Amino acid sequence: VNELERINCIPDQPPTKATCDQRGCCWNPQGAVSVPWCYYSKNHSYHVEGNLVNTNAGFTARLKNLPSSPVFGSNVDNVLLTAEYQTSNRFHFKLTDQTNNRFEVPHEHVQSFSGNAAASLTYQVEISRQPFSIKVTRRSNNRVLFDSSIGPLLFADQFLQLSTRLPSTNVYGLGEHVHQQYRHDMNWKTWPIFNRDTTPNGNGTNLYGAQTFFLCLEDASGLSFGVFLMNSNAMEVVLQPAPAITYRTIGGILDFYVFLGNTPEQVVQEYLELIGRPALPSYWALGFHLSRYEYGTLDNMREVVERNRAAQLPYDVQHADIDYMDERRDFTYDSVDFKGFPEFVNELHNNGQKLVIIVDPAISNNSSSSKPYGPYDRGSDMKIWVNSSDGVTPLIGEVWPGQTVFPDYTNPNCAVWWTKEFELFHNQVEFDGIWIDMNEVSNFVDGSVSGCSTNNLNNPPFTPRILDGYLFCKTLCMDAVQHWGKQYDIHNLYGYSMAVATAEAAKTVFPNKRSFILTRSTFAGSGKFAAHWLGDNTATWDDLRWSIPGVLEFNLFGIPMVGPDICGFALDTPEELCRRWMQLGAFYPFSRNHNGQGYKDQDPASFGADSLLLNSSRHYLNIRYTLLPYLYTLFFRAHSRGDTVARPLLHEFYEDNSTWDVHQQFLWGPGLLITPVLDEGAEKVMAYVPDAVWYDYETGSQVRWRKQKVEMELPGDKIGLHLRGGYIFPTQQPNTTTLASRKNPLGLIIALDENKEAKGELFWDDGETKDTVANKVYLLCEFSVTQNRLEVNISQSTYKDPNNLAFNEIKILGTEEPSNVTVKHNGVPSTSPTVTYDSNLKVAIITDIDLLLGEAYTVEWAH
Ligand SMILES: *[C@@H]1O[C@H](CO)[C@@H](O[C@@H]2O[C@H](CO)[C@@H](O)[C@H](O)[C@H]2NC(C)=O)[C@H](O)[C@H]1NC(C)=O
Ligand SMILES: *[C@@H]1O[C@H](CO)[C@@H](O[C@@H]2O[C@H](CO)[C@@H](O)[C@H](O)[C@H]2NC(C)=O)[C@H](O)[C@H]1NC(C)=O
Ligand SMILES: *[C@@H]1O[C@H](CO)[C@@H](O)[C@H](O)[C@H]1NC(C)=O
Ligand SMILES: *[C@@H]1O[C@H](CO)[C@@H](O)[C@H](O)[C@H]1NC(C)=O
Ligand SMILES: OCCN1C[C@H](O)[C@@H](O)[C@H](O)[C@H]1CO
Repeated sequence: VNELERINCIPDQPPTKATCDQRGCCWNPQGAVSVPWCYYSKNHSYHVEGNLVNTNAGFTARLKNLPSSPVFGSNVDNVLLTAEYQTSNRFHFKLTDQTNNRFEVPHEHVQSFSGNAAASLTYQVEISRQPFSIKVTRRSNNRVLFDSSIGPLLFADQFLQLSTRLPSTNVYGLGEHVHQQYRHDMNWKTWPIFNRDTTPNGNGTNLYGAQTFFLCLEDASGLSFGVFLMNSNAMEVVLQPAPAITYRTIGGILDFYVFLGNTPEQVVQEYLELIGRPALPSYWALGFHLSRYEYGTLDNMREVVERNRAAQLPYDVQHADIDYMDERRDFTYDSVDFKGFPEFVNELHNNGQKLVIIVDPAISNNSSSSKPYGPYDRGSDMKIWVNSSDGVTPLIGEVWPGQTVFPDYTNPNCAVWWTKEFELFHNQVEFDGIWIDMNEVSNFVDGSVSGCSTNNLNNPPFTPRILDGYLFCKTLCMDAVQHWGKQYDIHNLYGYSMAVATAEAAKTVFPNKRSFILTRSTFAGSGKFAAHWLGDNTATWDDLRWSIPGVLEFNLFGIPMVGPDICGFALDTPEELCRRWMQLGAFYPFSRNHNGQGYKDQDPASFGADSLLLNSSRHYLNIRYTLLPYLYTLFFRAHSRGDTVARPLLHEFYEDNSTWDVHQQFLWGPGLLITPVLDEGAEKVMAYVPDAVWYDYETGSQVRWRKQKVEMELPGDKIGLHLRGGYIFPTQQPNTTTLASRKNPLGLIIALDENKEAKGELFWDDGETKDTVANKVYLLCEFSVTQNRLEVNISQSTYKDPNNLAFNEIKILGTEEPSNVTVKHNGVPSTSPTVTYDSNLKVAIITDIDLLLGEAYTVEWAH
């Protein structure tokens, strides 16, 4: 046996022969570090009984267990395999108990499959019977993608395991963790998944959300595939250098989806087609967000707001953390320390800004006739709390306000209760969006105020290697009861159900609007309802570096609006770290500076009205705002098609194996390469320049570099930003709010490829109405240059912006001098525009031009 293919048979304790012999496994302690001493024997597990049965969707098989004896509880001796050829590029199979129904994730988006197996499959499926294995191979080249034969199927009531071989070590995904790198190098590694309030640090623990999806790039041709496990029980994913991946969960069923694509982007698209594509954000939520834990008082918050406005910082959103509340209680504000809160929200709104308020799931149970607490009284009347195991007494835990009950957002009535709470509170404070925190769900006591009973749910046969080693640690009892089921099965779905309910509440509080929801805890599909932030990081250079894989991974997961706390939540931030972080932060899809309680100010203007940090921050935030039309269009593509927004180099440059492990750089979509300085003291970064034409964003000049590692010179006020030849970038002259910026003239940056061609697009709608896409109320146009001609072509034209918008500048990069430029509108000339040419940089700027948005034009020149 090859040692890299040994599947660990003692995942639960240090390995010993006595245990090994007792489990019927193989013993060989001679291997290298982490190679399993005790591993499963070749014939251990299930076999197919009888024949496979063709069905309309695919096939079923009956699986039978070769009689072993209990290790992690009751074995399931008769297992049903059901396989559905759902689409040409999506395969679904589940392993269930033949004789008993079991817990299955009640996903809000994924539906059951009905009717017939798809035509023109890109994959073929093979079943072996003695012993059972399942294999999925790519038809075009016979590449084995999924292959469970490396290990057994284990299917006990509270221990389910399946492994698959992998065709490469280019493996990306799984969460929520701090992986540190982007590519899983497949050395021996276990990643637990169980939603938990814990620090995203170098310890590799389970964090706030649960994401089983991974993507595998098979080879340099781009051919890629994805695997998703639809399971919400505590689990761990085990990676080894075979290469192989094992899923090990403590409940539910093994419900697997396999996705094939021609490129990594197609895998992501196929995955999001199944679980749900991300919500199109409000355009304002694409601006800069400022926040902190404990301004303490409204005067303090107002002071920070005011110094940043005085600095002319682009700055759309102010968040209000739990300090705004009356003693940290939802749906109240502090009438002393936040006296005049409603007038402040008026001032924000008058200045074109928005207010997002934090809300916690926990509701104080402290209500008397003397002092009534409305949210608690109303929720108690509606009977919408999580109950203890008796099924009828609301479970009591403890969070910020003291003893608390927790809403059962899996109950449709709880969304009606929650909605009414927000409508009532909105009458007092006119917030614009909602930040849902602590929704793992996070509890200051273990399980409940009376702890947790000793039983198979709170104290299961096997516990994955989760932080602290017990399931109910800093959360609800596992035998707590909700409408969807027991906490043991649905713990990982709490924040997901909270996002669903909060979206539902927004249909009433902000009629017809997207608003903005930011969530901490997620499950697969949470991006349909919410943005995400990476949690309570620290102001260290390690945290800055670790943020890039975190953002990339959440883009795989369909949560493209994701970012960390810029400058670092915990700790006072050093000026140099915060300056570098603000430079990079300008380019996170979610861009928020947030700071923990008690630490020194880290809002940009706190560093000084004429500090290098403030000047640089404003500079790069203005570039971010200039490029918002391009970013917004990327979000349109994420929402409508399922493309990523922050994109790894490898998704565009997979033919080049030097991109496969790049994680210190990333792209906005296909065209914009972002290269931060990420090292303390550094004024350079070692960077990779992919195989394309690149132009410096600011000067427009073509770099000499191509398909090579470079030492990019980046002084204290610089981040690397390059535009890819072949792409046209729509821009809008910036201002300090998107309310104002959206009224400004537009521009095009044409970055020419080797053949002097480029293409691009622009999506434009009202920026706020929900379902402008489903209802087809938008503008979509396409730009294409070849090679003495720009064509502006209109493809969807059901929104005309009443602000009279037009392109009034075209920048062309990598071009010989354009002469005698003409503008035709629907073939009719024409107005003669101004052209400025830099012969040294090879940049032309066309100005004194007025291409109305939503109209077709041709712009021609000669050389
Ligand atoms: C938690 O316990 C409460 C009672 O404290 C249950 O409330 C029931 O609510 C339904 C639906 O509104 C009513 O028709 C019942 O009459 C209520 N029962 C009682 C005994 O008051 C609630 O169902 C429980 N929730 C869960 C998840 O089990
Ligand atoms: C940026 O937006 C501001 C609004 O905050 C504008 O400052 C306003 O616009 C017009 C000038 O055309 C004035 O009548 C307003 O009084 C201006 N200021 C204020 C304080 O309201 C500004 O024009 C915008 N500028 C850009 C670059 O688009
Ligand atoms: C792991 O956690 C401990 C606290 O449990 C902390 O002190 C330590 O710094 C963490 N390690 C890393 C590598 O971040
Ligand atoms: C409940 O709130 C009241 C009103 O402020 C307070 O006096 C009392 O101590 C609280 N009870 C608990 C259980 O802390
Ligand atoms: O347990 C503390 C609760 N919250 C944790 C969040 O992750 C953080 O962003 C927020 O500032 C803080 C106060 O609301």
